[PDB]
Amino acid sequence: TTPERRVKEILDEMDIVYFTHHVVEGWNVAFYLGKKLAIEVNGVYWASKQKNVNKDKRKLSELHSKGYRVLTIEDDELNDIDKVKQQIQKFWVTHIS
Amino acid sequence: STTPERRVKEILDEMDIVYFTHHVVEGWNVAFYLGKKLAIEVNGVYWASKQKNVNKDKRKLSELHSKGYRVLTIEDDELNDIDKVKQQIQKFWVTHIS
Repeated sequence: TTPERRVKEILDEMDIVYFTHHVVEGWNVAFYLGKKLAIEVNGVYWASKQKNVNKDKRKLSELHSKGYRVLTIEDDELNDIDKVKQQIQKFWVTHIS
Repeated sequence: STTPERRVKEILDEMDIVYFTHHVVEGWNVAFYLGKKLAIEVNGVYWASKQKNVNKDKRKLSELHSKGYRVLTIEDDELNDIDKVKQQIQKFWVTHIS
């Protein structure tokens, strides 16, 4: 139904464990996979989305500066799950291994 | 800047309400399960990845109800007026949990 729900289902299929809506360095991420690996879900727009480019930008720069690798999945990309699974795959394999 | 589910979570945290996230009750997946057969769902008119299938929503609610479950559905757009969603959740909680 929701982007997060869809990402969760992919993670379960790949048998990947995670903390949901987990706080890291004062920031919120959709899924935390450990070893400073996080997945975020975003999109150009949704009804209750309050735009803030500077905040979103700062968030990534701080996390990255602290050793975090963040994979941001766009809600549109979900209509092509085969590509999303690929992004999650590469992300997990190249960073956890 | 935050997903609808994230925004609902923050509300629950503020009200000091505990939950299972993306929980499955009677074969149906809910965004937040609060126990005592209480759940909160997050939906909306339509978004980027949403596939319209009301025949699964009309079924979900009707079946859960007969099993004793009570589901509060929050539309993504409702979050723009956060106070309205807080009072819904507050009343929902007090109603079935008193």
